[PDB]
Formats: sequence, C-alpha cells, structure tokens
Amino acid sequence: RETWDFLLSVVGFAVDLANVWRFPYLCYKNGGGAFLIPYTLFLIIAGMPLFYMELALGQYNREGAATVWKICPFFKGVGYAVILIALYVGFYYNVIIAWSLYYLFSSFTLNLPWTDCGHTWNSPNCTDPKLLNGSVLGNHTKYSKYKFTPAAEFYERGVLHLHESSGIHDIGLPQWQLLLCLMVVVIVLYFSLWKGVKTSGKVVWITATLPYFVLFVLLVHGVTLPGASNGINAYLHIDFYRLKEATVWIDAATQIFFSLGAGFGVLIAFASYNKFDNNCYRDALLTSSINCITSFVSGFAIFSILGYMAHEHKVNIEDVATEGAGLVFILYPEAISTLSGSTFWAVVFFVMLLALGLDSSMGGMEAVITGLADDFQVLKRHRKLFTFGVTFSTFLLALFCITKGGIYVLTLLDTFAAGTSILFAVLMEAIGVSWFYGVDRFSNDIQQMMGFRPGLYWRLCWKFVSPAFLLFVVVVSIINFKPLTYDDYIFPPWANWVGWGIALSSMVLVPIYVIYKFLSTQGSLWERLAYGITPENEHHLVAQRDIRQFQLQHWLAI
Amino acid sequence: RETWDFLLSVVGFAVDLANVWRFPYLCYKNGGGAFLIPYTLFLIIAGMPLFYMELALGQYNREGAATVWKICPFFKGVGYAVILIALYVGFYYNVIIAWSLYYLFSSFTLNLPWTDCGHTWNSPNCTDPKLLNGSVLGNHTKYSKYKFTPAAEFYERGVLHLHESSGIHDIGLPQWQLLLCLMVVVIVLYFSLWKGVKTSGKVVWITATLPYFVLFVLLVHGVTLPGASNGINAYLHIDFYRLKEATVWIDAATQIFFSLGAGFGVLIAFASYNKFDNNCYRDALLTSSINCITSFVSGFAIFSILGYMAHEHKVNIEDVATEGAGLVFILYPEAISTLSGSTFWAVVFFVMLLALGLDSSMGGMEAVITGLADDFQVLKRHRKLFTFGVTFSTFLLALFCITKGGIYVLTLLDTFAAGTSILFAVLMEAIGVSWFYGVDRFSNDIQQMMGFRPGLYWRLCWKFVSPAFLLFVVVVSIINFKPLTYDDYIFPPWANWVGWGIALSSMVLVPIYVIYKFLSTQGSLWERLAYGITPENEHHLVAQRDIRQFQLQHWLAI
Ligand SMILES: CCCCCCCCCC(=O)O[C@H](COC(=O)CCCCCCCC)COP(=O)(O)OC[C@@H](O)CO
Ligand SMILES: CCCCCCCCCC(=O)O[C@H](COC(=O)CCCCCCCC)COP(=O)(O)OC[C@@H](O)CO
Ligand SMILES: N#Cc1ccc2[nH]cc(CCCCN3CCN(c4ccc5oc(C(N)=O)cc5c4)CC3)c2c1
Ligand SMILES: N#Cc1ccc2[nH]cc(CCCCN3CCN(c4ccc5oc(C(N)=O)cc5c4)CC3)c2c1
Ligand SMILES: CC(C)CCC[C@@H](C)[C@H]1CC[C@H]2[C@@H]3CC=C4C[C@@H](O)CC[C@]4(C)[C@H]3CC[C@]12C
Ligand SMILES: CC(C)CCC[C@@H](C)[C@H]1CC[C@H]2[C@@H]3CC=C4C[C@@H](O)CC[C@]4(C)[C@H]3CC[C@]12C
Ligand SMILES: CC(C)CCC[C@@H](C)[C@H]1CC[C@H]2[C@@H]3CC=C4C[C@@H](O)CC[C@]4(C)[C@H]3CC[C@]12C
Ligand SMILES: CC(C)CCC[C@@H](C)[C@H]1CC[C@H]2[C@@H]3CC=C4C[C@@H](O)CC[C@]4(C)[C@H]3CC[C@]12C
Ligand SMILES: CC(C)CCC[C@@H](C)[C@H]1CC[C@H]2[C@@H]3CC=C4C[C@@H](O)CC[C@]4(C)[C@H]3CC[C@]12C
Ligand SMILES: CC(C)CCC[C@@H](C)[C@H]1CC[C@H]2[C@@H]3CC=C4C[C@@H](O)CC[C@]4(C)[C@H]3CC[C@]12C
Ligand SMILES: CC(C)CCC[C@@H](C)[C@H]1CC[C@H]2[C@@H]3CC=C4C[C@@H](O)CC[C@]4(C)[C@H]3CC[C@]12C
Ligand SMILES: CC(C)CCC[C@@H](C)[C@H]1CC[C@H]2[C@@H]3CC=C4C[C@@H](O)CC[C@]4(C)[C@H]3CC[C@]12C
Ligand SMILES: CC(C)CCC[C@@H](C)[C@H]1CC[C@H]2[C@@H]3CC=C4C[C@@H](O)CC[C@]4(C)[C@H]3CC[C@]12C
Ligand SMILES: CC(C)CCC[C@@H](C)[C@H]1CC[C@H]2[C@@H]3CC=C4C[C@@H](O)CC[C@]4(C)[C@H]3CC[C@]12C
Ligand SMILES: CC(C)CCC[C@@H](C)[C@H]1CC[C@H]2[C@@H]3CC=C4C[C@@H](O)CC[C@]4(C)[C@H]3CC[C@]12C
Ligand SMILES: CC(C)CCC[C@@H](C)[C@H]1CC[C@H]2[C@@H]3CC=C4C[C@@H](O)CC[C@]4(C)[C@H]3CC[C@]12C
Ligand SMILES: CC(C)CCC[C@@H](C)[C@H]1CC[C@H]2[C@@H]3CC=C4C[C@@H](O)CC[C@]4(C)[C@H]3CC[C@]12C
Ligand SMILES: CC(C)CCC[C@@H](C)[C@H]1CC[C@H]2[C@@H]3CC=C4C[C@@H](O)CC[C@]4(C)[C@H]3CC[C@]12C
Ligand SMILES: CC(C)CCC[C@@H](C)[C@H]1CC[C@H]2[C@@H]3CC=C4C[C@@H](O)CC[C@]4(C)[C@H]3CC[C@]12C
Ligand SMILES: CC(C)CCC[C@@H](C)[C@H]1CC[C@H]2[C@@H]3CC=C4C[C@@H](O)CC[C@]4(C)[C@H]3CC[C@]12C
Repeated sequence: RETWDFLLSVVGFAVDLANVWRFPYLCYKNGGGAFLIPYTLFLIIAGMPLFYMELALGQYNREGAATVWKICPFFKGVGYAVILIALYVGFYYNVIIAWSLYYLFSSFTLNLPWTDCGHTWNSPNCTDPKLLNGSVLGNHTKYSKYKFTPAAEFYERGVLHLHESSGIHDIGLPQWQLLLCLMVVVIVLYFSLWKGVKTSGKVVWITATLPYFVLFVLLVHGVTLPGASNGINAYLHIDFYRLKEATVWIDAATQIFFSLGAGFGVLIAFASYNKFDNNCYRDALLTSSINCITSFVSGFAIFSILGYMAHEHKVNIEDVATEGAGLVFILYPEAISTLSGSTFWAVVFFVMLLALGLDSSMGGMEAVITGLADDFQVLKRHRKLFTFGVTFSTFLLALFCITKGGIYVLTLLDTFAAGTSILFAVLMEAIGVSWFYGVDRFSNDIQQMMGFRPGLYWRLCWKFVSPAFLLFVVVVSIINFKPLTYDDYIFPPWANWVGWGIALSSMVLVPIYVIYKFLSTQGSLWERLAYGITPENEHHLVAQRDIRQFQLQHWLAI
Repeated sequence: RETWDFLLSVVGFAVDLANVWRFPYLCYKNGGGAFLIPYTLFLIIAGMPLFYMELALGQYNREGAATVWKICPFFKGVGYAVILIALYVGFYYNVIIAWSLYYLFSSFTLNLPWTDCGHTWNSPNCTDPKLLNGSVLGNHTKYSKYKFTPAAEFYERGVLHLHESSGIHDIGLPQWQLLLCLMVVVIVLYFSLWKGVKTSGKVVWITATLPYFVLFVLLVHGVTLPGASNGINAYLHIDFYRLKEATVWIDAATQIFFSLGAGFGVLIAFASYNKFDNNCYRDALLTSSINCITSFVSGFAIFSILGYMAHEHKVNIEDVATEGAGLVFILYPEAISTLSGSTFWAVVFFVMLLALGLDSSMGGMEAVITGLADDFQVLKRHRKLFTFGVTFSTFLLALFCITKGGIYVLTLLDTFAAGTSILFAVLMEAIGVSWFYGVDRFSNDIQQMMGFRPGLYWRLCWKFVSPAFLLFVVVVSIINFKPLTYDDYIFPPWANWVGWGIALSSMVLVPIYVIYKFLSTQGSLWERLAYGITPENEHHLVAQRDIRQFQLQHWLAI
C-alpha cells in the first residue's frame, strides 16, 4: 500500500468548502454567536474526539472507510453508509464548483455583472444602491429576504435562472452554461484521480496559502466598511433563546462534521495513506484549532459584509440577504466590487473557491474509491474505469442540481442526505469502536502507533460524552424535525418525505448489513454473534470460546 | 452447465403477454388487416430468420446473451444492450402484472365493478349501456376516445387513478394498491428465480393450456355477439393507405420482436439451457406459425368485442375504445360480463393474464441474470443476492409506472425504451453474425448441432434480406419519428427528448464497447482490429496473420 509528504503542520481539512461556504450561511441562519457557542461546544467534546478516533483508526487499520471494520464486522455497513453519504454530497458539491467556474467566466470582464442593473437576466425590480434615482428604499420595503440586489439578481437569475421554475415540482431543463461547467469540473476530477491519487499540487499548493490570504484581505477591507460595526455587534451578540431551541445545535453539529470531514470516510482514507508513526494527536489538535479560528474569522467577515449591505440598502440585517447555500456568492462579490481593482480580486477569490471545491470533491471521491476498492480488490486493477463510473454517475445525478430549480434539490440534499444520517453513522461508529471493539484496545493501538496512550479525557469522550451527545442530537432531530424552506418557499410534504427516505437509504444500511452478516454466517446464533462482534483476524478465538465481548469486564473498561 | 424436459412441441414464446396485451392495441391502432400484412411480412423474412439465428447461436455457444459474442467481441456490447432493453421492459412488464393482480382482487366479488356505474371511483359522466334513463347517447357524443364506459372508468379511475394527474409532468404519489400488488409480484418473481431457474410448473403448466382455452371461449362467445359482424369486417378490411405510411411497419416489427422474444436476450438464455442436439429449425417454424395464429385469433376476438361495444354504445369503432396499453383490460372484462357466470370466467382470465405476465418477466429476468453471470462468473456464486438486486432495482424503477400518472411513463417506455433501439440491436447482431462472423460458419455450426445445413433461403435472409429490412425500418423510424400521445394527451417535447435519450442509452452501447475494446487491447491498430473481429478461441490465428475476415472471399460467401 502506498503512503502519501505534502503535509504542512496543519492538514487541508482546516480550510475547506464547509468553512468558506456552508459555515457562513449556517451561522447567519442561527443568529450570531448563538450558533458559535454550540459549534465550539460540539467541537471540544464531539468533533475533536471523533476526528482523533477516525484518524487513529485509519492510520492503524491501513484500510478504507468500510474495511476498517475488520475488527467488528457488524458495523461494516456503517463504513458503507458514510461512503454513500459522501456520494450524496458529491451530488451537489461539484455543482457548487460549477457555480464558481461560471463566476470565473464572469470575472475576466472589466465590468462585473453583479455591480449594477440593466442586464438581460436582471428583473425590472433591480435596486442599485450605488446610483439610482428611481430608488424608493424609504418605502415599499417588504420585511423579507431582499432579492432585488444586483448580486442576488445575478446569482438567482443569471447563474441559476431560478425565476423560470416555480418550485421543486417543476425543475425544468438543465442550464447549458451550468451543464458545461459541471462537465469541465467532472473532467478535471477524473483526470486527477484516474492515475491513482497523486499529490495534486494544482489544488493543494493553492488551498494551502491562498485561502488564508484572501480571507485576511476580505476581513481587513470589511472591518473598514461603514456598516461593519452593526455586523460585528450582531455577530458578537449571544441570543440565548436560540440556544433554548433545538435546530441550532443540529446545525452546529452538522457544520462540525462537515468542516472536520468526519462522517464521510475522507478522514479514514486520508489516514490510511499516512505513515504508521504519524502522530494524529497534534494533527487533530492543530486541525480543530485552526478550523475553529477560520470559521470564526469567516463568520466575522460575513457579518461585516452583511452589515455593510444593510447600511447601503437600508434593510435589517436579518432580512438583508438569503439564508441559503448561495449566501457567499452574494456577499463576497459585493465586497470585492468595493475593493480597488475588483477584477483581480474577483479572479483570485473564484480561483480559491474552485480550488477548495475541487479539493473537497477529490477527497470525497478518493474516500469512496478507496472504500469500494478495499471492499472489492478487483477495483484496484481497474481504477480508471471505476473512477469514470463514480464521476459519470455523479454527473447524471448532479444534473438535478444544475437545473433551473436545482437549488431546491441542492438544499434538500444538504439538509436530508447530509444531516440526521451522518450523526447516526458517527454514533454507530463510536459505539462500535468504544463499546463493541473496546476503548482499551483503541488506546493500545494508539500507544503502539505513537508511543503513548491518550488521556482519560479522550477515553471518556470516545466512550461516554460523544456517544451520549450524538444520541441526544439524533433524538432531538427526529422528534423536532422542521419543514425545509428557501426562506421564501415552503417545501411540500412529499419533498420532506423524499428527503427522509434518502436519509433512511443510508441510515438503514447498518441493520440491513447486520441481518446480512447474521444470515451469511454458519453456526448457532451465539456463534454467529461471536463471529459478528470479534475481529476477523481473531476468529480463531471464537473456536476457543474466549470472547472478551461476552464478559462484563470488557463493557466496564474505560 | 445445467440443461432444461418441460418443453412441448411448441415453446412458450408462442403465447405470451405480447400477443394477449400488446398485439391487440398495436393492431387496433393501425387499422385492421393493414397491420396484419406487415406483421406477417416481417415474420416470414425478418422475425422467423432472426428467431432461428438466435436460437442456434444460444444452443451452440452455451452462453448468455452477452457472452455468445465470444466469436466476435466487437459486438459484445450488443449482448449488453438487449439485456438492458429487457430490463427496460421489466420497468413496466411487472406493473402490468400488478394490474391483473388488482383485477384478481376485483374478480372474487359477486358483482363485477366494471359492470355498471354508481361507485366511488366512477365520475358523474358514467354511461351504463345496460340500463340508463339519463343516457342521451343519441346526442353530445364527442368524436374521440369514449372513456365514459364502466370498464374504462374502472381502469383509469379505479385502478390507475389517472384523473388525479394532469400529465407526465405531475405523476404524483404511487397508489398503495398498485404498490402492494407490485410488491407481491416482485416477491413471487424473486422466490421463483433465486434458487436457480427451475421448471416453474406453477406458471408453465398454466400458460401451456389455459390461455388457449380462454382465448377459444372468448372468441366463441364474441362471434355470437350482435355487433360481431362490424368488428369482423373492420378486422378483415385492408387499408392500403396505412401500408403507404411508415408507423404501421415500425409497429409490426416491434410486435414481431416482442412476440418472438428476439432483441431481449430471452431467446439466447433459453437456448443456452437446451440440449446440444435440439433442432431449432422445427421449433422455430412451429413457434412462428402458432404465434401468428394466436395473434390472428386474438385480434379477431378483440375486434369482435370492439364491434360489440360499438353496437351497444352507438359509437364508431375507431373511437369506441382507447389505443393504449390498457385496451385489453377494458374489452375483455366487458366480454366476460356478458358470459354466464362472469365471476368464474373473470377469475380464470386474470389468473391466465397473471401467469403469462409472470412467465414473460421471469424469462426476461433470467436472461438478464444469465448474461450478467456469464460475463461475471462471480455472480454465479451469489445468485440469490444478485436476483434480489435485479428485482429490487426493478421495483424502485417500476414505482414511476405505478403512480397516479404512471401510464404515461409506461407508454413512454413501451415506445422509446423498446422500439428504434431493439431494431438497431438485432440489426447489429445480424451484421456481426452473417458478415463479421460469417454465415458459412453459422451454417456449419447448425450442421454440427442438428446434422444438416440450413437452406439458401435462410442464408439469404440472415445475410441480405433481414439486415436490409432492419436498416430500412431503423432509417424510417429515425427520419419519420412521430410524437407520442395517449390518443387524448400530446406528450411534451422534453418527454420525447427523454425517451430518445433512454433509447440512445442502449443504442450507443455498441460504439462505446467498440472503443473500449480498441483501447483495452495492446498492439498495432490492425492487430487490435484483428483481435476484435476474430473469435476469442482462435486469437492464436492473429499471431499467424491468417485472418479470414481480412479476405474478400469471407465477405462474398453466402
Ligand atoms: C436502500 C437499498 C439498499 C439495498 C442494498 C442491500 C444489499 C445488501 C448486500 C450487502 O450488504 O453486502 C455488502 C456489499 O454491498 C455492496 O457490494 C454495495 C451495495 C450498494 C447498494 C446500496 C444502494 C443504496 C441506495 C457487504 O458485502 P460483504 O460480504 O461484507 O463483502 C463483499 C466482498 O467485498 C468481500 O470482500
Ligand atoms: C450510457 C452510459 C453508459 C456507461 C457505461 C460505459 C462503461 C463501459 C465499460 C464496458 O464496456 O465494459 C463492459 C462491462 O460493463 C459492465 O460491467 C456493466 C455496464 C453497465 C452500465 C451501463 C449503464 C447504462 C445506463 C464489458 O467489459 P468486458 O471487458 O467485456 O468484460 C468484463 C469481465 O466480465 C470479463 O470477463
Ligand atoms: N465529498 C466530500 C467532503 C465533505 C466534507 C469535507 N470536509 C473536508 C473534506 C476534504 C478536504 C480535504 C481533502 N484532502 C485530501 C487531498 N489532500 C492531499 C494532501 C496531500 C497529498 O499527498 C498525496 C500523495 N503523495 O499522493 C495525495 C494528497 C492529497 C488534502 C485534502 C470534505 C469532503
Ligand atoms: N422481459 C421480458 C420479455 C419481453 C418479450 C418476451 N417475449 C417472450 C418472452 C418470454 C416468455 C417465455 C419465457 N419462457 C421462459 C420460461 N419457460 C420455461 C420452460 C421450461 C423450463 O424448464 C426449466 C428447468 N428444467 O429448469 C426451466 C424452464 C422455463 C418457458 C417460457 C418475453 C419476455
Ligand atoms: C437513488 C439514489 C441511490 C441516487 C440518487 C440520489 C438523489 C440524487 C435523488 C434521490 C431522490 C431524488 C428526488 C426524488 C424526487 C424528486 C421530485 C421531482 O419533482 C424533482 C426531482 C426530485 C427532487 C429528485 C432529485 C434527485 C434525488 C434527490
Ligand atoms: C441521459 C444522460 C446520461 C445524458 C443526457 C443528459 C441530459 C439530461 C442533458 C445533456 C445535454 C442537455 C441539453 C444541452 C443544451 C440544451 C439547450 C438549452 O437551450 C435547453 C436545454 C438543453 C436542450 C439541455 C437539456 C438537457 C440535456 C439533454
Ligand atoms: C462529452 C465530453 C465532455 C467528453 C470528454 C471530451 C474530452 C474532454 C476528452 C475526449 C478524449 C480525451 C483524451 C483521450 C486520451 C488522452 C490520453 C491520456 O494519456 C491523457 C488524457 C487524454 C488527452 C484525454 C483528455 C480528455 C479528452 C480530450
Ligand atoms: C470481491 C472482489 C475482489 C470481486 C467481486 C467484484 C464485485 C463483487 C464488485 C466489483 C464491482 C462492484 C460494483 C460496481 C458498481 C456498482 C454500482 C453501484 O450500485 C455501487 C455498487 C456496485 C453494484 C458494485 C458492487 C460490488 C461489485 C459488483
Ligand atoms: C450510472 C450508470 C449510467 C454508470 C455506472 C458506471 C459504473 C457503476 C460501472 C460502469 C462500468 C463498470 C465496470 C465494468 C467492468 C469492470 C471490470 C471488472 O473486472 C471489475 C469491475 C469493473 C471495473 C466495473 C465497475 C463498475 C463500473 C465502472
Ligand atoms: C459529461 C461528462 C461526465 C463526460 C466525461 C467524459 C470522460 C469521463 C471520458 C470521455 C473520454 C474518455 C477518455 C477516452 C480515451 C482515453 C484514452 C485511454 O488510453 C485512457 C482513458 C481515456 C483518457 C478516457 C478517460 C475518460 C474520458 C476522458
Ligand atoms: C443511471 C442514473 C445514474 C441516471 C440518473 C439521472 C437521471 C435519472 C436524470 C438526470 C437528469 C434528469 C432530467 C433533467 C431534466 C428533465 C426535464 C424535465 O422537464 C423532465 C425530467 C427530465 C427529463 C429529467 C429526467 C431524469 C434525468 C435524465
Ligand atoms: C431492501 C429490502 C428488500 C429490505 C430487506 C433487505 C435485507 C434484509 C435482505 C434483502 C436481500 C436479502 C439477502 C438475499 C439472499 C441471501 C443469500 C442467503 O444465502 C443468505 C441470506 C441473504 C444474504 C439475504 C439476507 C437479507 C437480505 C440482505
Ligand atoms: C437511468 C436508467 C439506467 C434507469 C431508469 C430508466 C427509466 C425508468 C427512467 C429513465 C428516464 C426517466 C424519466 C425521466 C424524466 C421524467 C419526467 C418526470 O416529470 C416524471 C418521470 C420521468 C418520466 C422519468 C421516468 C423514469 C425514466 C423513464
Ligand atoms: C425510496 C425507495 C427505495 C423506498 C420507498 C418507496 C416510496 C416511493 C413509496 C413506498 C411506500 C409508499 C407510500 C405507501 C402508501 C401511501 C399512502 C397513500 O395514501 C399516499 C401515498 C403513500 C404515502 C405512498 C408514497 C410512496 C411510498 C413512500
Ligand atoms: C417489505 C416486504 C415486502 C419485504 C418482504 C416480506 C416477506 C415477503 C418476507 C420477509 C421474510 C421472508 C422469509 C424469510 C426466509 C425464508 C426461508 C426460505 O427458505 C424461503 C423463503 C422465506 C420463507 C422468506 C419468504 C418471504 C418473507 C416472508
Ligand atoms: C469478472 C468477475 C468474475 C469478477 C468481477 C466482478 C465485478 C467486475 C462485477 C460483479 C458485480 C457487478 C456489478 C453488479 C451491479 C451493477 C449495478 C448495475 O449498474 C449493473 C452493473 C453493475 C455495475 C455490475 C458491474 C460488474 C460487476 C462489478
Ligand atoms: C438500485 C439499488 C438500490 C440496489 C442495487 C442492488 C444490486 C445492483 C447490488 C446490491 C448488492 C450487490 C451485491 C453485493 C455483493 C456481492 C458479492 C460479490 O462477491 C459479487 C457481487 C455481489 C453479489 C453484488 C452484486 C450487485 C448487488 C446485488
Ligand atoms: C418492496 C419489495 C422489492 C421487497 C422485496 C423484499 C425481498 C426481496 C426480501 C425481503 C426479505 C428477504 C429474505 C430475508 C431472509 C432470507 C433467509 C435467507 O436464508 C435466504 C434469503 C431470504 C429468504 C431473503 C430473500 C429476499 C427477501 C424475501
Ligand atoms: C436507486 C435507484 C434504482 C432508485 C430509482 C427510483 C427513484 C429515483 C424513484 C422511485 C419512485 C420515485 C418517487 C415517486 C413519486 C414521487 C412523488 C412526487 O410528487 C415527487 C417525486 C417522487 C418522490 C419520486 C422521487 C423519485 C423516486 C423515489
Ligand atoms: C459516457 C461518456 C463518458 C462517453 C465516453 C464513453 C467511453 C468512450 C469511455 C468512458 C470511459 C472510458 C475508459 C476509461 C479508462 C480506460 C482504461 C484505459 O487503460 C483504457 C481505456 C479505458 C477503458 C477507457 C475507454 C473509453 C471509455 C469507456
């Protein structure tokens, strides 16, 4: 097996599409710091421990996301589910890239399209804050999401053409610009994964340095804006009534698992190609810290831009922009237009966005391919044809999201395909590793790898804290489910049913695989359970009947 | 390899769902005998020769629909395409079975639902021909498909609930009755195919004798009906202006390939499990003759019932009923209601219909499984799990057809997924067998199998007549494509585009596989072509450069 070298003090999981695209609007939806508090809370007790656990497991088992369950086959279906979940996000992650690519084609012009009105895609209700005599902002200002801004009009009508679709029931025909963009994206992804997984300097060298510089420049220019004070005050304000709710915690947990890459198989695949003596402890600590800092500064800049647009458009910060997946493509272009030499900064920004998106998609596809090739070794000899199959099936399923109303399907996937299912997957993983496999054996493996055992804090998190919190958030997501909306359009009940069915398609993979393993094994019921709970490399112990999982000392070991 | 025994003088391909369900409405659409003439024409020169060719190939190669191209790998993709085409019909063939199953649940009642009006599913516009004082048949009789008949109302509103769907753009939610029916159908199909392919007496013993008796009784009762004369005259009338058209020939060719099972891989799989000394000549002759006779008598009875309903409802025969896939479920129940003891005859009829449908679906699924297991031998050791995968994927894709507007998707599949693609597949097969592989080698194989060479007629058909006619019908289908309609609703252009894309998904499998084989082989371009045109068991000849396909004598051999 090959070993990846090209690894700075902080892995690439710190800066990704989740922190630059998902975290902004996920935080803007849940007020201000009222989303930051649960974010850091689930990061210190759930996110970082599960990150460390997945990294250590991938480094010790030297296997993919699915095969690492050779120590406990009854949870191997979990290794499938997360992979499918990864594929799920691949249905809309590549589309986002396409969006940036389109913005790239809009960045080479001397006059940015999102600067003013008067274009073909713009509607008659287009309010230019810079110069507009017909602007009656002082009046007829509906208390709702302001879509009559040049950036929002260019996003929904020029890029997505949402005005040609009434809802999810009538998506229409896929836009040909987005079609060609997605084709280019999947071609680039195929030409980067077919000949094995190389260092891929093209995207790594960028994502290592350029996103930090771009975020720094954006924050420095935003704090100097006239409306920065209101946005800063809104971002630093703590709304305890939102903490009293339940959706904020679910969103924080989902954003944690998105930014840290836990629950998709990317961490396991990454650790499988690392050195056996690599210290995942310091790596996980630095990754979590830098990811938290990056999310904090990204939300700070986002709220600064929101306050600026609120001061310019004379609208409330709550209703100045949207709360969907296209919030950054409306806020950041407006801030770039204010920058001197908007063309160069826009080009650099959308080039950064493309690099982060391609990096995330490449990591996800590599995780999926590694899992399915470790499960079926034949795919290791046909990686090119296999890579084509994944990228092509992905294109056929990403066509729904590039349609005239594909943003609704994208939101449906981001809310149901990822969410309330990844939490269950990571919960089952933690239960299988700490309780079924044993937290003591995991600590012994970590000691064999790095030379030292984790502290009691990590053990209590892997065994008690994180599983309990995951079960709690899963229960509170199931009992307190809320209807999905694009902040102006309420999804129909059958759309929610389809989303729940898509989530169950990955959730039920664990009991189905349990039943399959129970029926595929030969012997008594107790012998089948022993075969399903003992490692595949120690099945001879089942012949000796010395199964530690059938002893109370195993379950009472911390 | 196992060998099937349970084979009467005429194989089960004579009486099938195509002759009892597809042929009736396909002939009623194309006038009367104006559809019979091209049917027999394509049967004597295209249908029977290709039937004999596929039977002999399956009996000689002892392989599935795809692997029989071991003599010419460049056409092996064709063996895939037909299999996919089979799967295509499996998307709507099982649904038809479900329909009959629902009718079975409607057959145990003492009062048939399709006898009169006054039910929940019936609309206010329900005209009972038996007794109705409000019947003003003498007036307000729109010159269109009469849907205000009890049988049609029970079919479209009681079974399909078509009134709740405006078109293909809004299919709605799948009906739960049809859902349970399709679940029962796929369960029965899985429990009949998992433990290998047995004789399956349950459906074979029925389909051998019961359909003939039921058709005989129906014809005898129909010829005695008062309106039988008009229907007989319409069926025996030859409309030459329809022969001057092009759609009639396409429909006749599609019905021939449906009734004979050519173009789906069922014939190859059937012949692969037969004795090596089995005479496919007499079998093909008797099969074609009995299939033609069965189609003729079925159309005769159908036109008799149409004339009866025209006499009762006082409507023209052209507009007395529909021309869709639900014509038999409207005509035959009306004739059964006139029979003495309608309950028993209805039960026997829908039991026959279920047997034929299950037999056709079992043959198609067995062909698909045999092809995919001969291509990948590993599936021979996991036939149960594989059978589940085919049946389940089939259920997930048949859900579109059991919806409130699933009849539109069913018609789309029956018109595009099967049609203009199966003709291209059988054309490529005939070209690869007669020209690339060699008609002389095929005749030598038939002589080795049966002890005698086919006549010059069969050679000229396999090499000249049938390929030319297939190319002609393919060209006339491509250049003279007509928009699809349910005789009252015109499908939108994007529906036709999706249908053409589904057809191309199977059509382009041949050039894609050609490119794949060319790129996967190592050597010069001429050596790659030689490897792609010579049999896999004679590739050593490529080393000796004595390839007969590179000689003019091979192409000029009859
Ligand atoms: C909502 C429907 C789920 C139906 C799907 C239900 C079959 C259950 C078989 C099953 O669980 O066997 C697995 C292998 O599974 C696979 O292949 C890929 C399966 C991907 C299909 C999931 C599609 C979900 C939308 C595990 O097989 P294994 O025995 O652990 O290993 C096989 C071989 O690699 C050993 O080296
Ligand atoms: C509209 C998209 C077509 C994309 C699909 C394009 C790949 C092309 C590979 C290809 O053509 O390899 C085939 C094997 O193919 C398969 O697997 C099943 C393929 C089924 C996918 C078709 C889905 C169509 C809706 C033939 O492989 P082989 O080299 O002849 O034999 C493999 C092994 O069985 C040898 O014993
Ligand atoms: N879908 C999805 C999804 C969802 C939520 C997510 N959060 C985070 C992600 C993934 C983002 C990180 C991707 N990694 C993988 C690629 N990269 C890397 C570095 C050095 C290397 O070196 C070699 C070599 N020597 O071959 C190869 C090689 C590769 C580092 C970054 C994600 C993805
Ligand atoms: N999809 C589709 C589709 C489309 C268009 C079509 N036209 C025609 C068809 C198929 C209808 C015929 C199916 N055959 C296969 C099953 N049967 C049979 C007889 C004796 C046997 O004996 C054994 C044993 N000893 O194991 C096993 C066994 C099986 C004979 C009938 C079709 C299908
Ligand atoms: C089926 C699995 C294995 C692969 C595909 C998964 C995703 C891409 C599928 C699963 C269910 C699908 C949805 C099911 C139904 C609808 C409603 C329709 O009016 C628009 C498309 C839409 C919204 C589909 C979009 C694509 C979708 C979300
Ligand atoms: C079926 C899959 C595998 C391949 C085909 C994908 C389909 C969905 C895609 C591929 C190319 C696309 C077309 C490309 C360009 C145009 C022109 C535009 O003015 C209307 C939409 C239209 C007509 C698109 C419709 C959707 C389309 C046909
Ligand atoms: C429908 C469209 C998008 C299909 C893809 C078309 C383009 C992108 C394809 C068609 C043929 C392809 C080329 C075929 C062969 C090679 C040689 C290989 O060593 C590197 C890639 C390279 C150079 C490919 C690059 C991508 C390519 C140019
Ligand atoms: C165990 C290995 C070494 C040999 C056996 C190879 C077989 C079992 C492997 C290799 C190719 C694989 C398939 C490739 C493609 C698909 C389509 C999609 O639905 C994902 C799973 C599925 C259905 C895979 C299932 C497992 C598979 C059939
Ligand atoms: C969704 C549809 C349209 C496309 C599906 C593409 C994927 C799932 C399919 C298409 C062709 C398939 C490949 C065909 C043949 C082989 C060679 C065999 O030795 C291992 C499996 C492997 C490598 C298959 C893996 C799965 C595969 C890549
Ligand atoms: C619409 C989107 C999904 C189309 C994507 C097409 C991609 C996946 C296809 C189109 C043509 C293909 C190439 C055609 C030929 C070759 C040369 C061969 O020696 C290696 C593979 C390679 C380089 C193929 C790689 C995959 C490829 C680039
Ligand atoms: C083989 C699998 C992976 C393919 C999955 C993708 C298929 C099911 C998707 C991809 C894009 C989709 C199309 C996108 C847009 C339209 C136009 C709309 O007015 C009717 C539906 C139609 C025509 C869709 C039909 C289904 C479709 C072709
Ligand atoms: C998705 C629907 C069908 C729900 C049921 C899914 C699960 C429970 C079913 C579907 C198909 C089933 C498998 C079908 C056939 C076999 C082979 C047999 O030798 C052992 C049991 C085994 C391996 C079954 C185990 C259970 C199974 C995996
Ligand atoms: C994609 C392949 C491999 C498997 C599925 C094939 C069949 C079942 C698919 C392919 C394209 C599909 C159609 C694409 C688009 C539409 C329009 C939508 O308004 C209703 C469903 C409908 C009419 C789909 C029905 C199912 C369909 C016909
Ligand atoms: C996603 C696949 C694999 C499994 C689920 C299939 C879906 C499409 C099926 C399975 C069961 C179905 C439901 C069964 C019964 C009812 C009640 C009826 O009054 C309205 C429709 C409704 C609510 C159906 C909607 C469609 C449904 C949810
Ligand atoms: C969602 C529904 C339709 C799933 C299927 C449920 C029913 C039909 C399933 C569930 C469990 C199944 C049984 C499980 C095991 C066996 C033993 C085997 O030797 C014969 C079949 C038999 C007896 C199965 C028959 C079908 C069965 C009863
Ligand atoms: C050559 C044999 C002996 C060993 C290799 C087994 C592999 C290559 C076989 C066995 C299982 C197969 C897959 C099973 C399921 C699917 C899903 C569907 O899209 C049809 C093809 C596809 C994708 C098959 C492709 C080929 C496959 C992956
Ligand atoms: C469409 C989706 C929902 C379901 C797809 C089901 C089919 C394509 C998949 C699901 C599970 C798969 C099987 C999983 C594992 C094995 C064992 C391996 O040694 C040969 C292939 C085989 C037997 C696979 C064949 C293809 C398979 C049956
Ligand atoms: C909605 C439809 C598709 C559901 C169909 C479910 C079918 C395919 C599933 C459900 C439960 C399954 C059964 C569960 C358990 C067993 C016992 C095992 O020893 C052999 C397989 C067998 C008998 C399975 C066969 C397949 C099965 C019957
Ligand atoms: C994995 C593959 C084989 C699955 C293919 C089947 C999927 C794509 C089909 C089967 C039945 C379909 C559903 C049937 C009916 C409805 C209700 C409608 O108002 C919106 C779309 C929706 C919710 C469909 C979504 C797509 C669907 C779930
Ligand atoms: C469906 C779209 C992508 C159109 C292109 C399809 C065909 C022409 C493409 C798609 C993927 C391609 C394959 C991808 C990778 C390889 C492996 C390489 O060692 C030989 C060529 C081969 C086997 C390619 C042959 C051409 C190929 C099969």
